Amino acid sequence: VVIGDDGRTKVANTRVAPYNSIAYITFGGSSCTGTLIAPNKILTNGHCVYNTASRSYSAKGSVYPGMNDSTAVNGSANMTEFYVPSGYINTGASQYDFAVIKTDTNIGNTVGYRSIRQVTNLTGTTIKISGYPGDKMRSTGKVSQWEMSGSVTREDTNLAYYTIDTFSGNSGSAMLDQNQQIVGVHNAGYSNGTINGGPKATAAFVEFINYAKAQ
Repeated sequence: VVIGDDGRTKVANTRVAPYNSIAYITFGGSSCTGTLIAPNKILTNGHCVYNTASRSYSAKGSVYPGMNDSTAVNGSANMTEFYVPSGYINTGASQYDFAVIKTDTNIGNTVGYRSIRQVTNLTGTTIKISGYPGDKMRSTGKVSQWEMSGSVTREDTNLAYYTIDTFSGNSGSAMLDQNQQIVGVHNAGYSNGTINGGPKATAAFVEFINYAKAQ
């Protein structure tokens, strides 16, 4: 959600790290954000790939790393396989709202990919959220990457929260620390639309990612 004044700014150059590894990702009826985490693997939210209400996987679409001004500046790849934690399929809970997508080509060798840092707690850490919000697409008529930084202001055992602005389309945007390491993934608005949040990169998160990376 957008909280008070909108602090997001357009990414100036998506040909450099970490922006080149952050992708606009499309499905049959929706889009999200994803981040390359291996040569042929994208991290996003579970809810982008699987709908708990309809018990249906999304249709496979395409991945555009560092798209800006509706231009595939770093090329594109197709989605071929989804990996979703059993926890998400069985509960739909935020603490499991992450997923990995395999691509048909090794596009991450060209643009790069981000490392994941296992954390316990994040409160007080400065993070950056960069991705592909739908409200900016409507207002500019172009698909571009938008970023904002801020502090993690509160947390529980599984989730971290922040007032960094997000909108539909940002689902799956990585929480990036100052070393460009992934420490969690944005998933939703919380507390009746007054704060944003998502799952931290806890032990359970990392275990699943390591499994998905080997497939």
